[PDB]
Amino acid sequence: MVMIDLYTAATPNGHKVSIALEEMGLPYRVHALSFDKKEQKAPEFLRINPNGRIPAIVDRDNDDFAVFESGAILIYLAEKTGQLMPADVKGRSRVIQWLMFQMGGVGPMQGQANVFFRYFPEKLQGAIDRYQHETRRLYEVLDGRLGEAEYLAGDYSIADIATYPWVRIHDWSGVAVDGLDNLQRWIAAIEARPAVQRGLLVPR
Amino acid sequence: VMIDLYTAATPNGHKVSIALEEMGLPYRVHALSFDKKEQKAPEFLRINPNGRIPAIVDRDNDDFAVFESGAILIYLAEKTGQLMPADVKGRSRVIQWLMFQMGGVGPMQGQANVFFRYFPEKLQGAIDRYQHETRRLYEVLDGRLGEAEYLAGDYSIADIATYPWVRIHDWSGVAVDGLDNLQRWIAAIEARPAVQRGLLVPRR
Ligand SMILES: N[C@@H](CCC(=O)N[C@@H](CS)C(=O)NCC(=O)O)C(=O)O
Ligand SMILES: N[C@@H](CCC(=O)N[C@@H](CS)C(=O)NCC(=O)O)C(=O)O
Repeated sequence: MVMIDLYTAATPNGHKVSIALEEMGLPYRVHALSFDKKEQKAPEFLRINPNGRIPAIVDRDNDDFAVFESGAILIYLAEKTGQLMPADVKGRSRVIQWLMFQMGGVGPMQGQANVFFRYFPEKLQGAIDRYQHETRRLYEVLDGRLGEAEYLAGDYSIADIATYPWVRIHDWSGVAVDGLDNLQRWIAAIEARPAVQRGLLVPR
Repeated sequence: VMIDLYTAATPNGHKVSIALEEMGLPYRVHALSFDKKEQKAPEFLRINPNGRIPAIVDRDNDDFAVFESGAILIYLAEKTGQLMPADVKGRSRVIQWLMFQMGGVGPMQGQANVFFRYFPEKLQGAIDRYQHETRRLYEVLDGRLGEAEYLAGDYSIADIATYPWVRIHDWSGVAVDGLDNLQRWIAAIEARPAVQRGLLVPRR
């Protein structure tokens, strides 16, 4: 009955969802897409995510309902299981606020830092600085919030799960966390979770 | 009024003023002047630690603050029962297309604006990257809009999030030509009285 099909790859956005699945204890199976062979752009996959990116899930127990966008998947799974997002109005909204901060801010900006720092054909220092500086500013917003609360929305939630896999690779992006003591505490706490350790290994 | 709206005349601010106008919620406008750096003032950072607009304070809910346009939209829809279905699949479709906007259209078209209009040096590579990526996202929107009248089926907060960005495509240097479904959707939304009102907030 219960089964999530997960279409993913070893990237921060993929790890968001595998971490969530491991935390929640939901049965799932992994379809690891090869970017090398453009499998994320194949017609059969566009039927599931028209954007042709990972992650996406198909919920086999819900008439093979497709969900794309890591943040939407996290919300779907949290509502499905009642875990990792409070049911009350304020608690729920706080989670969604920090989740949106990740989806609109941390992920896209740090991703562009990766692009210009590591992947772009030509070296453009102006673009590199823009994104590394913007990522660092966002990290400072997180650090400030984590001075008032143990996790972003209070208790650990899908907002922390969305954000951690990006912060985790800050060195790859060329962004330092020096001086960010609250963020560092949070990094240490999350990386110690067994579900997080298991989720980071998917796909293998 | 029940809602205090902190905003400025940008696509992200227009998402929320459009939403409030569609829903018939009374609100008070606080137009922040970036010229005087009002969005970096400590009193505003208490509401949105990221120091950006839009943000709201819901007077009807113990002065609860909500930041991030996408989170504000979900909050308002849940408060009013408007512009997002109650059922599992219907709700999720809205959230998926909302996340597509928040993580994709907004950030990518915003970077196109930066390199095309605002960056201290002309970097044709960067301009091309974000204009091409924006066009690619528009084509995905166009495809979906062949399957349904609006992004999630019925008109919803997912359309309200996406329209203020598509509306300014020319500023970003990106064409909608050849995208007949997207063009149908642009025309249908621009014809809505509440959209016309929301786009005028705040006044000069
Ligand atoms: N906002 C989306 C972004 C997903 C995304 O950027 N996925 C990347 C890998 S981390 C991808 O599939 N890239 C392959 C491609 O664009 O061809 C989400 O969070 O799910
Ligand atoms: N993802 C955020 C983006 C907010 C955002 O970037 N707002 C801009 C105006 S559209 C802003 O406040 N910029 C002023 C600044 O960056 O200082 C949201 O949708 O609320």
